[PDB]
Amino acid sequence: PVIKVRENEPFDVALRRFKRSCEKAGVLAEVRRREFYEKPTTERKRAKASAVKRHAKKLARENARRTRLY
Amino acid sequence: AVVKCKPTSPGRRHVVKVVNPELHKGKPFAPLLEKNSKSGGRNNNGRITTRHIGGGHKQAYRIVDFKRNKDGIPAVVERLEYDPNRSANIALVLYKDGERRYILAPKGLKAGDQIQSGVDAAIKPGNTLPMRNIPVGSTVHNVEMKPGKGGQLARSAGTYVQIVARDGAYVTLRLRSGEMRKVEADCRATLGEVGNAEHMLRVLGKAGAARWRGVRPTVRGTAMNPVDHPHGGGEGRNFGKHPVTPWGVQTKGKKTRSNKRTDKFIVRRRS
Amino acid sequence: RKQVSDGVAHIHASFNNTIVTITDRQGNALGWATAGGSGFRGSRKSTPFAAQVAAERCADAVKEYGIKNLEVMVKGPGPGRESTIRALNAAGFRITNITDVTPIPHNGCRPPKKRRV
Amino acid sequence: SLSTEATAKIVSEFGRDANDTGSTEVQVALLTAQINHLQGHFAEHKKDHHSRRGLLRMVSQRRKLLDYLKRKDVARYTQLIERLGLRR
Amino acid sequence: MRHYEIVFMVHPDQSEQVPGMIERYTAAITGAEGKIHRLEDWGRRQLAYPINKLHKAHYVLMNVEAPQEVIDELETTFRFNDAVIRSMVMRTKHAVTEAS
Amino acid sequence: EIDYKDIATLKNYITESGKIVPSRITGTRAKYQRQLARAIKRARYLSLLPYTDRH
RNA sequence: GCUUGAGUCUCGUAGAGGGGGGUAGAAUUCCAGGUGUAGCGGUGAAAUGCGUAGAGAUCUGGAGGAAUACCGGUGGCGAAGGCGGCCCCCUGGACGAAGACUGACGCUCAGGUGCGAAAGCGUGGGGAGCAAACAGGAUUAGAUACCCUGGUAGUCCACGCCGUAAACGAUGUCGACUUGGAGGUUGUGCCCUUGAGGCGUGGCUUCCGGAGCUAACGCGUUAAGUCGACCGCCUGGGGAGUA
RNA sequence: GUUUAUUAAAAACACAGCACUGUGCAAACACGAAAGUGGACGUAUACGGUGUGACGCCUGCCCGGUGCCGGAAGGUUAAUU
Ligand SMILES: [Mg+2]
Ligand SMILES: [Mg+2]
Ligand SMILES: [Mg+2]
Ligand SMILES: [Mg+2]
Ligand SMILES: [Mg+2]
Ligand SMILES: [Mg+2]
Ligand SMILES: [Mg+2]
Ligand SMILES: [Mg+2]
Ligand SMILES: [Mg+2]
Ligand SMILES: [Mg+2]
Ligand SMILES: [Mg+2]
Ligand SMILES: [Mg+2]
Ligand SMILES: [Mg+2]
Ligand SMILES: [Mg+2]
Ligand SMILES: [Mg+2]
Ligand SMILES: [Mg+2]
Ligand SMILES: [Mg+2]
Ligand SMILES: [Mg+2]
Ligand SMILES: [Mg+2]
Ligand SMILES: [Mg+2]
Repeated sequence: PVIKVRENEPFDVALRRFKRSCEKAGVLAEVRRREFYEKPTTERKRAKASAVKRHAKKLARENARRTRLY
Repeated sequence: AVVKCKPTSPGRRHVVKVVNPELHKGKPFAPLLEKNSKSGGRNNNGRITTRHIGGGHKQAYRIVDFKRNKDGIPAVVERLEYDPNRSANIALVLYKDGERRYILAPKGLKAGDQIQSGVDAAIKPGNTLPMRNIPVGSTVHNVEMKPGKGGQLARSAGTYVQIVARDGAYVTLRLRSGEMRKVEADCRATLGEVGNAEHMLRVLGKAGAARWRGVRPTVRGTAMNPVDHPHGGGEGRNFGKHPVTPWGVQTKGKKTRSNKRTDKFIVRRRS
Repeated sequence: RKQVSDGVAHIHASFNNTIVTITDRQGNALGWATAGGSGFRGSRKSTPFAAQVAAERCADAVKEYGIKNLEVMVKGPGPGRESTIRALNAAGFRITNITDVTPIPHNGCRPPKKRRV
Repeated sequence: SLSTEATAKIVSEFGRDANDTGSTEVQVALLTAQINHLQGHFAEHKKDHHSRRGLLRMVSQRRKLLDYLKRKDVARYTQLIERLGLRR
Repeated sequence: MRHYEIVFMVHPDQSEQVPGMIERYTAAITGAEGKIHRLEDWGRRQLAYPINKLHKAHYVLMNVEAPQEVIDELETTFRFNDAVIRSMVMRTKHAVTEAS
Repeated sequence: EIDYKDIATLKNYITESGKIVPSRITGTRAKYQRQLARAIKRARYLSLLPYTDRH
């Protein structure tokens, strides 16, 4: 991630661009991913759980929006 | 190929042979032969200078062209034949002008292949060019230490030299031993590895096999008396000494190289 | 002595310690300061505050060079990732560009095994 | 698989006409044409097991087709094998 | 006898030899009954990343149709020619002659 | 169909740091994304596109 | 005899299918040198360890190995195991379009043969990272562990052997039949200007559900529903997949 | 297979195999005041030294001591001045 700051740009907005540009690239998330080895079985299992959660989340949300609570 | 002998008798159970059907079954090239006599480890004083040498089968030396100065004349490999004088085989080549010579057989060479020597030769195995014109990172064998002196490196059965760097007038070579050495770019080298890479897989199998090739038995220093060897004797099997050579020099670790002349060319030692 | 006007600041943010170093555009180190050596040990150095203090000590270590322009190089995660950079404002230092240089391998080397805590 | 031009020769050489492609003779000849051609492939690609699995299918199909010809017409079967130089 | 797409970058100091190399390479294929379907000299261009401490390279395009051996034997020449760096070849099913 | 030499269009599907934008964002079809990726990787090798912003 | 099962041919399509070779970038480690100075690293805390013989940090150059970020997706391919940079050579299979051809050539399969993760073994290489064993420092009543700093085999390549996994969908293979809804992926016909459209027709695939089935949980056109062909296997627990 | 010719033929020596270590070629090493010679008309799949001793399953822990290897900032230290 690269950000170029001019002479007239106040630091507050310039600083936030780093927090919004680098974080968008996922540097803080990618680095944590390679800190320790997730064994290939773990990768498939966690990805499988995420996929189930992603699909189940929409199913759960869609049904709830059509169901009254009070 | 490697063949394991069937255990039809002791001394034949453990014998492993290297059989090359491509080798010529007939007599060698007579005009390129000469007589070399066994010395038995004796120098001009008659004293045993090096031990464990003696006997063995009679051998006839064959002039092997280690220089390869025939430039611009293509040659064809007539045949591959056994060489008793070295681990590698020798390929008989015929220059189209009518001259025959012996060269070390590269890895993939076979009868009828095209080989050329010179500065403008193609980049193929068996071709000899100065390392100035040879691309870096290419495997070569039979490298000369000095221009025009003849190859002296990577001559064994499966040995080879890797050209790693080329800086100015010197080329740094990764020798088979693992040490890096500097040689002039004008020295010649032969592309490709040396043939008969299976020479290391053979097993002599029996004591007589070593004797056939002129290797006399080696006697341990422990079994010696104190007068003969520093390891000496002792009632029973006693050692109680730092291992040394029969002339008292410490062995098993002691560095021995003391050549201050050419340590400039040794960029890095083997280990 | 050299009186360089433009410099380069390297932030080696890490989960344990934060190292702040100031170097010219050519990468020749001028001065450095670290959280561990700033009176913080153990859990103390790990906090973001230790990162900002280390930045302050870095400014004094290079005030004799009289540098004005700075390049903030940031590597690795840690609470000192953002605290240290903001500390340069307390010193009034001027910067020209900010970039992320955290190593991101394309697989390759074997990462160490997980810790069964 | 097999070159289109090479396939054309076999269908005409072994088939009744240039349009009869389903005849048991052309199928056996076509399978034999590919089977022997793969000797060079497996001469040096010895561990290429996955494609060898397809080769054994060709061998099995050829065996099945030949047995069918034997039950239908023995005389016609004999001519096919001698011309193709198989069943050794 | 298939369609091929060849791209090769040469040392900028050798920008004066590129017309010569094109003729030699084109001659080799045409001698084997091949034919060139597209030729384009892209000029010196800025490199995305440095190669061997070098930042500018001369780009050319060469889409050809020739037998296996001539390209195979052409690859080996590409290897030892120090002027050319990082050449690529590709397989295509139909000849293409576009400006691109 | 997508050509690696069609370099003008490639930045529309890569970020500043050289990331390849996922299909979920760009909305490209699955088939085109596969060939698009091959084109991008092909261009990067020829130094036409950068692998990353650091070199 | 016949053409609907099965198969052949022509034209195309997608794909980490496989084997061989080459090459590219990021990163770690190591080596050399420059800037620079007292810490670095690590943990819940700490120590062992590394460092004034100049570490760590930072820059330049070089050597070498291994794996391919983003793309990337209950996405794709393969009989299974399994297979992810890019490029070339050799090659298996699947699928669609219409047309032609052969004319039951089919299904299953004891024994048999082949393939078969990881670990392991044999020989010869290679070895950056990681890491059984091992060593030390912690923790604890003890700690032959969990944690930390090091670290060998191994992990990699060539060829052979081993033939075992929760080798799982805990569900043998083939064929027919039986209400649906929402997606993914890959072909194809038609309507076409009212397209980042509209209606059909195939392959593979994910999720939820009807009848029915089931001890229940659940399965549910990809059946664990309704049938047919063939094979494998089970007969209380332990002893024992042991002698 | 070898050995105390002339009281010991053996479990001793050798042995193929294995391992460590030295050696980049004017190689190490060895015989020579030296020239030179062998190793070798060989070139690390080579050669020397050492221990073990086919093959099979294996070869654990300790570097304080002695030796060897590497570094060497510092202390001490010869001729010379
Ligand atoms: Mg000897
Ligand atoms: Mg011996
Ligand atoms: Mg005795
Ligand atoms: Mg005793
Ligand atoms: Mg750690
Ligand atoms: Mg077929
Ligand atoms: Mg069976
Ligand atoms: Mg394994
Ligand atoms: Mg092994
Ligand atoms: Mg550990
Ligand atoms: Mg089982
Ligand atoms: Mg599995
Ligand atoms: Mg499963
Ligand atoms: Mg089962
Ligand atoms: Mg259901
Ligand atoms: Mg048993
Ligand atoms: Mg006697
Ligand atoms: Mg007697
Ligand atoms: Mg003994
Ligand atoms: Mg021991």
